[PDB]
Amino acid sequence: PVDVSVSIFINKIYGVNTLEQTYKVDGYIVAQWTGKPRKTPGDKPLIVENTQIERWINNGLWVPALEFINVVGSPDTGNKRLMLFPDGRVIYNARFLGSFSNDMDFRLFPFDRQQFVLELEPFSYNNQQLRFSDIQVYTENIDNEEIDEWWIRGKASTHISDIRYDHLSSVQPNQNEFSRITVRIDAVRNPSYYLWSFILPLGLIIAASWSVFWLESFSERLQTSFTLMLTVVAYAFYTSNILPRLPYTTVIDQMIIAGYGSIFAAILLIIFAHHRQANGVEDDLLIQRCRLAFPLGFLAIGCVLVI
Amino acid sequence: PVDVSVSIFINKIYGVNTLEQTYKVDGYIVAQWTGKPRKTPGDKPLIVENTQIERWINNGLWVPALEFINVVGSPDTGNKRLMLFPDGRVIYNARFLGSFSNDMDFRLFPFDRQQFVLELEPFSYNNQQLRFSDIQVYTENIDNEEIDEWWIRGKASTHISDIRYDHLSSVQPNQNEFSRITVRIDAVRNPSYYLWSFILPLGLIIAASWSVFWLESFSERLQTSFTLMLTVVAYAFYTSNILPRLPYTTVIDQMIIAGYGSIFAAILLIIFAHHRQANGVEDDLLIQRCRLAFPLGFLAIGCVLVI
Amino acid sequence: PVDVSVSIFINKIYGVNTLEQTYKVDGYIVAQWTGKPRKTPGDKPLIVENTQIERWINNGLWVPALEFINVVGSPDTGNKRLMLFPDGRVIYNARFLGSFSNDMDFRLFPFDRQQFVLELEPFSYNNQQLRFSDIQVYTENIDNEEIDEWWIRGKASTHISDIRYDHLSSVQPNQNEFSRITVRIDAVRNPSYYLWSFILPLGLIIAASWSVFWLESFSERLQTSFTLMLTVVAYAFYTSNILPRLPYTTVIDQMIIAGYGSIFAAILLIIFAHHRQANGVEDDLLIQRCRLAFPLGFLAIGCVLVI
Amino acid sequence: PVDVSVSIFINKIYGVNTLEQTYKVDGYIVAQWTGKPRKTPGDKPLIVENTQIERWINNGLWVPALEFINVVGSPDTGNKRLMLFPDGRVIYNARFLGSFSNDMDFRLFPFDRQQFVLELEPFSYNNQQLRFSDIQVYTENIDNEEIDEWWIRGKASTHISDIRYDHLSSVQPNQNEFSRITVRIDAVRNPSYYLWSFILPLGLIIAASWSVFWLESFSERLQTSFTLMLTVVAYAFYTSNILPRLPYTTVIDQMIIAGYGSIFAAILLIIFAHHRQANGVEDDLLIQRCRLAFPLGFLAIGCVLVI
Amino acid sequence: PVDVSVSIFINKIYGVNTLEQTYKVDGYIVAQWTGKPRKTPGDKPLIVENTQIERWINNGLWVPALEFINVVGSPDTGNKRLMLFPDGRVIYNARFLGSFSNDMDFRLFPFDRQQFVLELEPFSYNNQQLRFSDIQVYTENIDNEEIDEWWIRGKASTHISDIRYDHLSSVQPNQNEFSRITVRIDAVRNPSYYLWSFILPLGLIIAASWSVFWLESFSERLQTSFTLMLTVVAYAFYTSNILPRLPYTTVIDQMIIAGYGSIFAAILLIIFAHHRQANGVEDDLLIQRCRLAFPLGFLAIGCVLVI
Ligand SMILES: CCN(CC)CCN1C(=O)CN=C(c2ccccc2F)c2cc(Br)ccc21
Ligand SMILES: CCN(CC)CCN1C(=O)CN=C(c2ccccc2F)c2cc(Br)ccc21
Ligand SMILES: CCN(CC)CCN1C(=O)CN=C(c2ccccc2F)c2cc(Br)ccc21
Ligand SMILES: CCN(CC)CCN1C(=O)CN=C(c2ccccc2F)c2cc(Br)ccc21
Ligand SMILES: CCN(CC)CCN1C(=O)CN=C(c2ccccc2F)c2cc(Br)ccc21
Repeated sequence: PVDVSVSIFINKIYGVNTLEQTYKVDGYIVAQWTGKPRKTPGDKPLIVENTQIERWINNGLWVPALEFINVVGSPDTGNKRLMLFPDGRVIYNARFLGSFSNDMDFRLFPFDRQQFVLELEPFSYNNQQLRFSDIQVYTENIDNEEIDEWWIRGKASTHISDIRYDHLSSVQPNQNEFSRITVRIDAVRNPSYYLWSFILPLGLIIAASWSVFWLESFSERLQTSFTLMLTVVAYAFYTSNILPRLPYTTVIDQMIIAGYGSIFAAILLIIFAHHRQANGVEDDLLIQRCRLAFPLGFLAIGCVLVI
Repeated sequence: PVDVSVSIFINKIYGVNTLEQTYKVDGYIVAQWTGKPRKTPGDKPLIVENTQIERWINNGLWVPALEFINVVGSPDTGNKRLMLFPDGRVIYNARFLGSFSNDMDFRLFPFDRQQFVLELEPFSYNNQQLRFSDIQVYTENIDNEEIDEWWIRGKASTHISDIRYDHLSSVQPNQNEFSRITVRIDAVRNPSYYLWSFILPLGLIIAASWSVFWLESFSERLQTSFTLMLTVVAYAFYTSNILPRLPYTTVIDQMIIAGYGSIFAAILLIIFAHHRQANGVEDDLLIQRCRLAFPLGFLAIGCVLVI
Repeated sequence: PVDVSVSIFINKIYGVNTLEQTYKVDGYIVAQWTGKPRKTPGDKPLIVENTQIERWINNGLWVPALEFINVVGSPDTGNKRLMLFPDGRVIYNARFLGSFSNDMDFRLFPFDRQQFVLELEPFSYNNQQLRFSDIQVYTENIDNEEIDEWWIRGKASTHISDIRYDHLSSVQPNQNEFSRITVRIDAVRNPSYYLWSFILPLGLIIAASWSVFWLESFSERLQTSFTLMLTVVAYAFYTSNILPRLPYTTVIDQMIIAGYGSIFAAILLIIFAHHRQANGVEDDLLIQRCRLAFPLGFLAIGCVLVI
Repeated sequence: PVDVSVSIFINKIYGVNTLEQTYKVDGYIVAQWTGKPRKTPGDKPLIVENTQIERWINNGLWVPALEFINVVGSPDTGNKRLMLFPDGRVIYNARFLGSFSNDMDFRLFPFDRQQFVLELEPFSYNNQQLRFSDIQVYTENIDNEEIDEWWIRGKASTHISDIRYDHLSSVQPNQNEFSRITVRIDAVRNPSYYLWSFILPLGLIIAASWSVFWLESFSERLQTSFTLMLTVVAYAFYTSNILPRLPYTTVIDQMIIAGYGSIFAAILLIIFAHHRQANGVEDDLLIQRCRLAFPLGFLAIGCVLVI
Repeated sequence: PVDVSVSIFINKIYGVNTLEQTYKVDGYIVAQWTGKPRKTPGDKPLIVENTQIERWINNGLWVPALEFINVVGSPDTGNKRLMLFPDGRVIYNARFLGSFSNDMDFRLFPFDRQQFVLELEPFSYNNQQLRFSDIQVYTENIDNEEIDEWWIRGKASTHISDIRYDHLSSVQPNQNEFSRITVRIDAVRNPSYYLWSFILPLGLIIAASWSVFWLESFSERLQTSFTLMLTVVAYAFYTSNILPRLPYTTVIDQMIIAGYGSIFAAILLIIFAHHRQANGVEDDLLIQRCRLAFPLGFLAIGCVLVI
């Protein structure tokens, strides 16, 4: 079993695709394994760059193909390097950029708790042929959190484990176990933009929506709630066009539904106040003065949604 | 006839293009055929990776080109592997990512019933030269349905059949039959977002649209229906900008037309009530109180749309 | 002159770019020419796939480069195949995906009549060196027209002609004629979405725009036309955002201009009714009742759009 | 000094990127230079296509790399051709598609005057090594101007000049001059869409904005100007979403600012008319009837904007 | 230690991605190092272009891989050139286009201060193997500042430094230092578009928002502020759709929040004026005439935001 020491150097985690549950990762892979001793020019370790690496493999150099399990398609591999030592150790260094996938929950947006995962595994050689000895990640990202979209919390979580495939029958009997490196980087979304530019103005719309009961005439009370309805429609459109596309409702999306409900409940109460009478224009002095009845009731219903 | 055993491993089905009727599929193809016995180093099966596969074909290795019939262009092929056994059998393993096409009906959106199809067929060799012995699909997708956009129902449906091409005249007479693998994965769309953020608020708009008949003055009844008209225009824009682009009307699209119709029917009645008179301001004592006449009449028209 | 028999197999015509006048075509090219007799293994025709085709050309195989005249850049060529026969005939089969250009008129949108053209011509060899013997197209597209964006009407139109280039002076004197295959597939756009979701609601906006004259007060008649103006602005935005981008006005675009004109003509007449008086509040009992004068005048302008 | 005769064949100029100041050009490059006499099969000129061109260079064929100075990145090169003559002359023919850059002014949009420039220069060989003998452009574009976005005015402007680089010190002393071909194609933008769908309706908005003074009550005069303000906001959004993104204001953008100003000037005058009094509601007869004072005054300010 | 002289020629800095903190840079890299003296044909320096460069490396030419540290993925390399001199010196010239990353603060938008950075470093050879002797940048960009999106201040700031990597343990002990070239081009954003098309009209919206107190009736004062609220919602949407996407609020974004606050403060004051009474309709003659109280108070709060 060939012992391979891996080292991942994370440079940038960007471009989060909410619908595809994808994120772009730029970095470097450093794989090291000790092979048969070589006769390098002089005695110092020989360096093999990009094109020449392929030429050495053709001659007989064993360079194992290590695949990213969670990568979407094939990653953009930059500069390649092979450092061949006279004692036998071979070091493979290459820059990479790939789109990685992971199960991502954006239900409690914009207060997300997401972890960026990286999964490495040899494509052809099993645990008895190729084994991952040790792995260390270097996230050289520090300071200027208020400028970046995401706030990296942990240093990096690593786990080397043997993955067993079910496959059913096939040609390989017992040899069905592969060593896999799992890298996890926990992060929290910056809600400073969404709180001030989306939560705060929406809150004022719903608050001003309750000020419709302070009107004197029934015609005034009803016609204003139609403008109020149009304001939430105009805001729902403003939200959905800028906010990320998702197959489920978020906290901001739920606030919009609560806004529509608040206006529709007001529409029903304004009609009920004027028509549930004993003469014709007998507006219930208590139900017309619900200026404090459901506005605090909205806070009660709003806190039920949190539970 | 060379018997080839195929095995498809589905990893992710994402990125549904509604207009192009396309979907992205990430997975692995495993093709196995038994050839002439080889002399592998030692006696254990020899592994050939990526670049070296092309070198072996140049020497004389028969690797048949198996084409994806329903793929859009050329797929992104990842790591390639050739496992050559001393007994003869050859196993080809390669990761793939391609955009696949299939006839997709999105008429009853967001309650769609779609099946993701995969079609494999040899590009050059016919059924008498190359035959597909057996095929098995492994959809290792389970749990977290409420997070994913689509809900995979069935395990995977397979069908190996001989496809005969019409062509007319040409050079090949009887040899015009090819073995084809057809993989079908049935799925249902998650309507939780579209029901709460699009169906539910739209329903409230139409419900509040009928509350225009609770107004006393004709001037009030007419001017409010113009604001109501503008609300549906603002909503129709909010819908079409977020909803997928299609060459036919959906359930949500039909609801919008019903909204325009309900306001236009009101506009005609509000004019008729005030102008069809015996004195001048004689608003037909019963037609003006149609606060329950067409709102349930809309539901009756809404039940006719079920047919 | 080498006689080459071509056969095009159309799979999918999609992705129409209105501004660039481009459309994506997926299919197969089958070129056949009779050469010098060969000694194939055994006696059965030899099959050469992808990578190996390039190896045969290096040895001395003549494979002519046939260029798509109307293609935008270079097309995505899939699997390649060379079928070499012992009698001499050579068959080249390859899957292709390319963006093709043609003069496209979208003036009478959404009732467009467009033809998808394909132009094939040898890149280096003239009509005296390479001649196209015959060409046949196979459009294996049938049923489910209501699901597809475009409705293919004609089966396929083909034309082999000799194209003469002007060039002026140069090195080649008489040899300036090349054989060209021109494939034409006529299609009609599906107007079901645009008629119900764009033509029908817009018609109701203009129809409800003429209901402004049924108002009693001049203040009511003027203030409502400002809301009417805002409704067309909101609709013009809804139209232009979803509708394809073009450097000329369509039928739907012309309808929007007619809407703006109808409201502006109303604004002028409402002012003219109130102020062309003999006291101050002398509103013309016939011009204020133009409730039928210009609404049918709009229909007369609509009939002028036909001429 | 090698004399090279170049011939550019323009097929299509499309996809103008206003922010990047880029445009896509599809065509053919024909370069001719006389070399040492060759022994071609028979005596007729030998044709070398695509892959085989690289093989001939490896043997010792001198094919100079001619770079497009104003191209953005690397262009999409189609079919390549080398016509080797027994007398010595070598003709290089290749199809190209590239994104070209040029200093573009879109200040007086949609009535822009833009010229599409193409710059060719040898990448390695200077004017003493490689000289451009002559250049001729063939713009085979004619008729259907009303369908195309841009209207080509001139045939083609060509200029061969020696460009001297400053560089400072370096290794090359006197040898710092390179021959450069500059191709210029002048074109005027089709304003038919922008005049009818953007200039004309905007003009009606500002014209109807002045009709706010024809209202009787001060409350009516003020509340209507708020709807007028909202109409320009809705139009400014409709304009900016469809119109190209630029780092400077256009004629249409300036018209929008003039619209905001006209409404804000009206707001100030309506307040001043009512509050600058001697009793309370002493609305200045002349200042309230400014229905003709600033509407023509706007035309006077509008004429200053042109001159 | 090999002394390498580098020269960067900047052609265009465009396409600033605010969310990814990326910018596209087009230019040329000129690397020079003195090797072992060669024997070139004749005596003049030998030129090696594109494909042939790879052929020379295979034979034994040492061409070091110089990587762009801050580049996003792999850059689009154009034409490549190797000028081999008989005295020994080797000059590598190649055109490049890459997306470069740098820490970018867009908090005080549109009055941003940014610097475009370029970082070069050898991928395999350390400071003891490869050393950067000198670096000079040529920004041939001058005049037409009012047309370009950015105004460049300096010529080009350069800094050659030895970067030491932490790595921890590994195989390399002392040899962990690499020479790095840092290029900085300081720039200031052109705010002429954003000041006239976004700051100026928004200022008029807030200024006209304070004109709601000039209304006589309480019903008029309240209903108009709802239209005012809808105007800011329509403007907030117009702003966010055109303005760049960022994870933090800008000066323009803060102005929008101030607009919502000004209307909400007015809503509370209009309700307080009418309901805080001694009879019923006792509107406080001073608090209703706050037509000058908070409008200048808004300017005071506005001046605090600047500090
Ligand atoms: C020769 C026996 N073979 C079973 C077909 C070994 C296990 N195997 C494969 O050969 C095909 N490739 C893989 C495989 C190997 C590495 C990474 C991803 C894979 F799908 C595989 C996958 C699963 Br799930 C189950 C078995 C499996
Ligand atoms: C020599 C075998 N040949 C008869 C001439 C098979 C028929 N054929 C082609 O040769 C071109 N290529 C194909 C073809 C073959 C395999 C896969 C996809 C193809 F388009 C083809 C397509 C159709 Br539809 C009808 C016939 C057909
Ligand atoms: C050697 C003859 N040559 C003189 C330079 C003229 C033929 N020619 C070309 O060699 C470049 N390619 C083409 C050409 C060849 C095949 C298909 C399309 C083309 F534009 C061409 C086009 C025109 Br228009 C005029 C000349 C012409
Ligand atoms: C060969 C000697 N050399 C000086 C080291 C010539 C000058 N030169 C270059 O070598 C790099 N390439 C080029 C050069 C040549 C052709 C096309 C584009 C280029 F940047 C160049 C550009 C400028 Br500005 C100034 C000098 C210059
Ligand atoms: C054998 C010593 N080893 C240290 C782990 C080599 C140095 N190295 C790499 O091989 C991986 N690539 C790099 C590296 C090399 C060139 C440019 C950027 C890099 F991250 C690197 C980065 C850091 Br931080 C630390 C070590 C380091």
